[PDB]
Amino acid sequence: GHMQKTAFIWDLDGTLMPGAREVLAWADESGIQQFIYTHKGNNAFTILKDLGVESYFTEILTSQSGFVRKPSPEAATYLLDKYQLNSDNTYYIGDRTLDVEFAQNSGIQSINFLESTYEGNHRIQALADISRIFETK
Repeated sequence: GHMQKTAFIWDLDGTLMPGAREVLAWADESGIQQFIYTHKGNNAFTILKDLGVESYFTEILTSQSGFVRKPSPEAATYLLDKYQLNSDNTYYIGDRTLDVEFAQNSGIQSINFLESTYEGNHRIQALADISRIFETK
């Protein structure tokens, strides 16, 4: 509960997703702004519609976006000014070391299943640890 201006970011590469509709629903009512970025095309929107979860993400960037390759802080600096968000209160949801290289560059946080030696990266073991993070100081 409560939840300040906080933002969430997903991908469409493996991270409809048996276990995610929990966290999606929690985050949605919590007034977090979810987003996506992936290399996948304008079909991302259509797949999201198909699966019934399109509205669970404020904006879904795609190959259309044209933004730089990882590390690409460009794409997060967009996401901030889109709705006046805070990098330090945006929590990406990754699986990789690379999912923390760009995080550092942007000055944004990550919630990733492995440590990557960064003061903004939270280790986890399942998607349901996301809700715990905001529930234990």
